[PDB]
Amino acid sequence: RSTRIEFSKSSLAYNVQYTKQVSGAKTLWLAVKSNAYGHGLLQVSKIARECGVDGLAVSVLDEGIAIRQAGIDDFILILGPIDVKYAPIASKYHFLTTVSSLDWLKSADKILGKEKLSVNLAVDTGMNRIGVRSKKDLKDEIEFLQEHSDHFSYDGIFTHFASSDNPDDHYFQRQKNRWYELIDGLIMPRYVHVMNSGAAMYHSKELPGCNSIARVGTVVYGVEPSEGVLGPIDKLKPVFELKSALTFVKKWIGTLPIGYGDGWLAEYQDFQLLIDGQKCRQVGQIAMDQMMVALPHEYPIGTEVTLIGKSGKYENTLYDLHKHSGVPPWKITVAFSDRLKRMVV
Amino acid sequence: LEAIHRSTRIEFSKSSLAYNVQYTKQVSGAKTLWLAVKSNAYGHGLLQVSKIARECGVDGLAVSVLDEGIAIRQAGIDDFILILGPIDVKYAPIASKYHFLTTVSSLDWLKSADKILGKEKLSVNLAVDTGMNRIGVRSKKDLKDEIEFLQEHSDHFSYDGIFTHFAFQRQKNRWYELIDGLIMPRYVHVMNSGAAMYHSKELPGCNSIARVGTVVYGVEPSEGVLGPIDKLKPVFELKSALTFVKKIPAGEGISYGSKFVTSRDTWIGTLPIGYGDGWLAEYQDFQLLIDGQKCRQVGQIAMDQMMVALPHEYPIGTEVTLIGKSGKYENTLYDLHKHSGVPPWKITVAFSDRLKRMVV
Ligand SMILES: *Cc1c(COP(=O)(O)O)cnc(C)c1O
Ligand SMILES: *Cc1c(COP(=O)(O)O)cnc(C)c1O
Repeated sequence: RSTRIEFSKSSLAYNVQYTKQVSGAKTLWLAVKSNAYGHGLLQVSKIARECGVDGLAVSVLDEGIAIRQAGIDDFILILGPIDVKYAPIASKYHFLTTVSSLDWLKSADKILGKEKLSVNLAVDTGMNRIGVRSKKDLKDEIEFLQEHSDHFSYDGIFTHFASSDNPDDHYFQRQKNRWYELIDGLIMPRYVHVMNSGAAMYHSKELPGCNSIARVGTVVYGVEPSEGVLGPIDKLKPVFELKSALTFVKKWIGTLPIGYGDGWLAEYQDFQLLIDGQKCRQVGQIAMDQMMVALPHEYPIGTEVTLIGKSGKYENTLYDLHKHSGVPPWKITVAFSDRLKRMVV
Repeated sequence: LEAIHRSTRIEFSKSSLAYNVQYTKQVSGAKTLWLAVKSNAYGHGLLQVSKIARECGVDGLAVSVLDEGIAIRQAGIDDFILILGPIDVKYAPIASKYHFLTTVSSLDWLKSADKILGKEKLSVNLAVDTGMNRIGVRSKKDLKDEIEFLQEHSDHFSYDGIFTHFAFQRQKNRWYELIDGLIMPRYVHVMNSGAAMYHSKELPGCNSIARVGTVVYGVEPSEGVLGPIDKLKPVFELKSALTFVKKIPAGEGISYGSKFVTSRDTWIGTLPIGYGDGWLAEYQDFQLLIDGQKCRQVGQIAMDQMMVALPHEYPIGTEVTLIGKSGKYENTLYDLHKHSGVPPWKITVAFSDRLKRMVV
């Protein structure tokens, strides 16, 4: 099929360096969860190191396994929790593994055998997702890791911000103050990370001792975290173009093989597509895997259609698609079917 | 990309699929049923559904593109397959080798295929545009010219099918007037879910085949408006399990933007499912089912995780039913449509391949 996502290696490389420049971070870990935010887990993970990425962050065990089976030897962090019965699997594949309880560590100590697990302690400061929420619980975990240094390596500690990209920083300040109170006077490991896209771009200077690592996704994928409210859109480069081609033309209406089942959601109805440097109106409704557009004149089968990207003097951006549909850029890209053809340009 | 080590799963029911196939055949009167398996079988799993299709009474598999048909063949499935969308003419010998009933929408396509097809007899399905269809011929002359080309070039082609796609009256009349007086092949199909359920006896000579998707996947076409919902069986249940449980005080914001704030001491569970799995942002606040009780999914749905308000403490690993039965309750696709604004077929198609699929 002609419907494809064309990922730009040079744009990813540009955004990585720009993120490090603004944040001051010397280490950048790219969030590649959910098929690399829809850009392609394997293709982005393959070119990541060449693009200046120091490590990869996945959400679940299987995304990390897929990266390893593809031959990629990069540093991998699992952001979310994993079932304790899989602790030996996480150790074998050398994953920095997120742990949320002392009970988890106790159960892991019994099954690791001769293996050593790289541990990342989750601290809950307000996201209310996973992690310890008291200084006692955090201290108990650190002590256990030191008591069983044969089975564990205390390598990371982190928290995640619920609103580091929000113009209203009240909750951010509450989380930041809670973070510093919790870690105060405790043994810190080699990786002390808290900076997501919003924190790296708007709050880096407010985070001393924890601003050397950028654990980011959104900004590196060329999307301004607040979408141009708190920072400049122009300084970031879009990392992909979504293209297709006409499969049928009738006397003028052209049909292209993309629909809601592919991620071109019903909410994108009437968002004009680009053909030969011209904006083209939609004809009818977006079907499951096909849709139609009004052509200015006759075009042959195989004529390129640009849905997201540049054509002539015009450009279809993720920002404009958000304003049109109500669907945030990261949600637009994640919704692109993992079945769609993906390539690196 | 399938998260096999994670609890989050789509449990497909073979018995329910078989029931819906039999029911669709009965109501429509169709003796042949072709299941539309486009877009990863409406999200239920292309290979998973295709493997059990014939055992469930399906007579053929309907795909949209060449790659989906090739995927089914490479999985070792020898079932009758038809491609409903157009393919690039250079791929005509590939379609013929795999014995696909191939959709053609132009005389020029046939002329180009006749030049490159050898001993291979391509099974041809003629698309007819009866209104605002995506593909197909729009005139009697163009249809007649295609039929005549196939009949005198029968060394490279086999005139096996003719069709149109419905939503009804203007289209039905136009269909009959276009095919009027012309030679009909063995497969004259027009009935999708809506036509099969509400208009079967209005389609004489073309009501022997049901080319359906929606209804066989257990969804009433009009969602109970024009037909009964209680006569169809849901084909799957979406389940997960708690990965973290905690008791948090009042004044605590949950997830991105702190859209939900606790009012008292509340037990909160974390689930390993998010919009990266196709559990869309607009599904926020849907009441999930845990141990026969309705539990509100609280806070913004993250990419891979979301939280739920629990009535009391539950251990890690406690089963959560998102779509399906639990106690006196049942979360249906209709319930999720009413809550989110997303139709049943659009809900299922949104499920990504990361969400593990199995047959029960
Ligand atoms: C998704 C995620 C990130 C990256 O967030 P962005 O806004 O995309 O930068 C960082 N840390 C954790 C724990 C995450 O889940
Ligand atoms: C999707 C499709 C169908 C099945 O439509 P349902 O309402 O889901 O039954 C039938 N024919 C064609 C050409 C299709 O694209």
